[PDB]
Amino acid sequence: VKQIESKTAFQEALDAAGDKLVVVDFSATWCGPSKMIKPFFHSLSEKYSNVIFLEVDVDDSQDVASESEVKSMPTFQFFKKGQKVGEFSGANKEKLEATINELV
Ligand SMILES: [Cl-]
Ligand SMILES: [Cl-]
Ligand SMILES: [Cl-]
Ligand SMILES: [Cl-]
Repeated sequence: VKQIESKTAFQEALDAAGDKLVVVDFSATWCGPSKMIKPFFHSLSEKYSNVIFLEVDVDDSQDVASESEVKSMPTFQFFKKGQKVGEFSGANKEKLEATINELV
């Protein structure tokens, strides 16, 4: 999992994923559900080696969370070729797995 820290480093890793799906975990260290799903998000990134996993810590990078309109954590946003295709909020491991498999 790549940690994302600015509006430009976000702009950039999207440009770079090529065709791969990109999943973005918006998390906080003080958020119980974010902490719970953190190592699961990491473990998925060991598995879906053809999917790009990024994390935005909303305290570290509030301007990125603000651009992304993220105020509840954890929120997962999904991007394909530069574009946001879907999102959801909550530490829902089944939904996370299912969505990764759904999105083309
Ligand atoms: Cl919380
Ligand atoms: Cl929260
Ligand atoms: Cl919460
Ligand atoms: Cl279910």
